[PDB]
Amino acid sequence: MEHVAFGSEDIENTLAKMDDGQLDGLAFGAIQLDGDGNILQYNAAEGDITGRDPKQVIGKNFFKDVAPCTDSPEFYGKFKEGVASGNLNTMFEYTFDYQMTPTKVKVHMKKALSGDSYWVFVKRV
Repeated sequence: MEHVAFGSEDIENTLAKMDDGQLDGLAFGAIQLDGDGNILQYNAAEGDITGRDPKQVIGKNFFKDVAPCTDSPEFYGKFKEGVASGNLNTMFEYTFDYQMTPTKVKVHMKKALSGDSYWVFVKRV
């Protein structure tokens, strides 16, 4: 698999080199979002946690379409304050419960080395 630890201080440098294929070798869920929350990349481990098919959710809006349970001040609110600011680095526990067995996760959101893109990293707790 691809050798990077969840929560590493330089994760955004490591992931800058990865295409879709390599992203699927990570030990944790990874989603790349634009500044509006649209999904640009979604890896296999994320699909394993949530049941979503990665190919199919690319292009959908994470907050409006895919993950309405995250449309709250505690998740989306943190994201949109990060985008507006141009900096984002926060880690918190959350429960994902939309059309799925409720599943408790650790979430890490971090601004990418790109441009106007943002990472959401997910693992089970």
